[PDB]
Amino acid sequence: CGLVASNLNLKPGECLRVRGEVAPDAKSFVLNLGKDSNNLCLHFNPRFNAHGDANTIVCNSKDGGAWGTEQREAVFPFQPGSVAEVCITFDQANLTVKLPDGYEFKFPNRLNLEAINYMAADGDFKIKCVAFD
Amino acid sequence: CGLVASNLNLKPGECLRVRGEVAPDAKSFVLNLGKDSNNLCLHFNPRFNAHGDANTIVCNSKDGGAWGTEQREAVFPFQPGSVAEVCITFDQANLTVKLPDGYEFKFPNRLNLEAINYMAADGDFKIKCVAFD
Ligand SMILES: CCCO[C@@H]1O[C@H](CO)[C@@H](O[C@@H]2O[C@H](CO)[C@H](O)[C@H](OCc3cn(Cc4cccc(C#CCN)c4)nn3)[C@H]2O)[C@H](O)[C@H]1NC(C)=O
Ligand SMILES: CCCO[C@@H]1O[C@H](CO)[C@@H](O[C@@H]2O[C@H](CO)[C@H](O)[C@H](OCc3cn(Cc4cccc(C#CCN)c4)nn3)[C@H]2O)[C@H](O)[C@H]1NC(C)=O
Repeated sequence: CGLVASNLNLKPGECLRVRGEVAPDAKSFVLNLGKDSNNLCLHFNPRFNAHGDANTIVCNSKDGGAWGTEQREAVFPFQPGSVAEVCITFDQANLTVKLPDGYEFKFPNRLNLEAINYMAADGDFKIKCVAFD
Repeated sequence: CGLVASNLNLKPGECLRVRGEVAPDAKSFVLNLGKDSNNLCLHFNPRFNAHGDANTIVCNSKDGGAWGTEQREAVFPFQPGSVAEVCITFDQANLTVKLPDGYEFKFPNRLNLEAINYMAADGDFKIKCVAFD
């Protein structure tokens, strides 16, 4: 299990940046953002080869323990064995996820959080740097 | 109150780099490192004006909830209302803390930790970036 951070106090409009190494044999990794492990405004899960999925980003929310409706993106700007940076902001409507290779997408903000206080990383991504603008 | 991180998986010789903002009205800040919140190999407490100390770094350990004996350092390269970087590494014998302006000091590794998994900030220092070398 990877880096867990709490008390982040990330306010709307502020940018969370995470840079890490994707393993040469990576199958998937996860970056969870929210209030705590049961309350995630973003579960961000690039799947290189996991759960039957190939090169697909899976996103979801979790509210009071309950997973929301999953959504898949259609661009996969990650490569095993390379460094990748992810930048996330939010407002009350949406989280904006900025990825490598110019790609950006929005994910609806389905929870009611004043700030993002919790990050957790897991899977085949070694975190090298985290910046809170 | 400040950032709390766990599962850092810092190993001997690896560098933990923490950059942050020293508050304009700064009186004291803390970085705690260790196994968990009850087992600290380093409580790093620059005191601008706090607990009877002026411009003094106080260091301590905490072992199973019990504070150790404080050590007072000889240098103070911090200023209120500035950005500062601290770099920490450790080995079997000591932690090495590198400070602004080319200062450094050693603090004994009293707990004989082989890994640092926990970091917490408090006080008048706002963490802006954390990096792992
Ligand atoms: C048409 C029916 C199909 O329905 C399927 O139903 C599954 C749930 O039963 C979904 O799967 C869940 O989907 C959820 C979001 O919605 C979540 O991703 C969740 O995982 C949580 C989780 C697990 N982990 C641990 C971890 C993770 C990755 C690496 C490692 C490692 C390693 C070595 N270093 C460890 N962290 N978070 C996942 O299991 C499938 O998507 C879904 N497929 C679809 C809908 O087409
Ligand atoms: C004078 C005679 C008596 O002797 C004093 O006795 C005190 C208590 O035992 C020692 O002080 C304790 O020293 C310990 C290390 O040994 C620890 O630093 C501990 O603080 C734990 C702590 C508290 N926080 C929270 C936090 C952090 C920074 C900012 C704020 C704020 C604010 C807005 N008001 C809050 N994080 N860690 C400290 O209280 C003094 O050194 C000592 N002085 C001496 C012996 O000469």
